[PDB]
Amino acid sequence: GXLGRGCENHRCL
Amino acid sequence: IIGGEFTTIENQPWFAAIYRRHRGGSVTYVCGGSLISPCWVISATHCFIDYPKKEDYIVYLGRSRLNSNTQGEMKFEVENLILHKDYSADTLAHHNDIALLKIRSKEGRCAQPSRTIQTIALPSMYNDPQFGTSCEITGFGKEQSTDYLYPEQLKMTVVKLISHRECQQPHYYGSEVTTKMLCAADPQWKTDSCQGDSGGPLVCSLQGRMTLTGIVSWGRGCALKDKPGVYTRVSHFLPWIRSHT
Repeated sequence: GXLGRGCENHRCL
Repeated sequence: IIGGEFTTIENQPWFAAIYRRHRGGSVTYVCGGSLISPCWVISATHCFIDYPKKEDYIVYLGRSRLNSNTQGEMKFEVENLILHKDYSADTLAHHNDIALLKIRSKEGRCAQPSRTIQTIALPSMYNDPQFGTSCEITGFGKEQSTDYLYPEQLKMTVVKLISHRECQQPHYYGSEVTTKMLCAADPQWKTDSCQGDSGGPLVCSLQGRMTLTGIVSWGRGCALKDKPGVYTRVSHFLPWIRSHT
């Protein structure tokens, strides 16, 4: 799902 | 980052390494940033939006390695964390993806310029390099898809700026990319920024002056054919930067 640039330090990562 | 070269902080002296302390006391790398004045680091809002508590962050300047010390490195706390109020995220795209960190040492001091710590110039209003210009990106992000740890040594690479017209082609990003963003990639799709490089600098030589043209923001995969890196267009946000500093 939520992967890559834009998704650092996210609960969804 | 993918491809490029290992570098050292003396070659990228505006580069800020941003970490977060976790409950339990473990520290992990979050994102890169750029020193734009002695007290101010610029980065991406997406790096902080899920954990916006400024006390948890540590900012290093003068640091070339992720988990060892570099002589001359300075450690900072975040005095003020300013995220863009109109930040939003879609499936791929991130909008108004820009953040400001006012930094302070435990003594209350800002950055002291040195061989390994320098500021980077901001661009002028609505002044960007022409598309096709070669620009530099720097960070501690993934080197390949299968990486489960970030590299120990700082990296850099060179990519070329891509026109908005090209980037909005249907096999690129369509209308998901906007004119407040800048695309950049390798013509052979062999090098790119990747996860962990967000927040860090896209630097271009404008008028012989090294200038912060972009901030690593988003992209589909890393070094994927027809999927450029997407960067926040710093020149659009000068009024926001000026009003918040």
